[PDB]
Amino acid sequence: MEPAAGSSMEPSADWLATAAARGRVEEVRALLEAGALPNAPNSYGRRPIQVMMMGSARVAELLLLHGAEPNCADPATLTRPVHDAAREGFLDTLVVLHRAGARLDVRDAWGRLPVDLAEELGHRDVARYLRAAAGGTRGSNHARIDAAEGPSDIPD
Repeated sequence: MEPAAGSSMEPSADWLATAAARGRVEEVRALLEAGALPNAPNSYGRRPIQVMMMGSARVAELLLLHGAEPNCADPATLTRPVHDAAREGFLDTLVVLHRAGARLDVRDAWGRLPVDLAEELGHRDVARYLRAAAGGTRGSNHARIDAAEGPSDIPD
């Protein structure tokens, strides 16, 4: 019932993802190399990089070079960390994921894709390299077999 203050030998563990999300490359570079856990249980059901500052491929590299979860996503929203790169209009982040084992052809639990999200915001440059690694199919004026992927029922 009475919590204590202190009594810990270098509590370095979730400080890796935290700094990443706070645009802190030097904070993690030191922690990450000090033993920061890349697969640490984040409190946002997210990943070690999916939460890092997407405006700095340098961070993702720190977690990726070490072994973050550039592929794993969320079993609840399937928010793949590949969207964080394109969604933020960052391409250097996507290459890194692909440079170190990272699936970039998945679909958020809803029914979207990492390449489509970029076509909405304004990262066509990031969505381009994505449509290539996010599925072999690449037809501009074509259309796979009628298979709406998402919620049942299709209300016009």
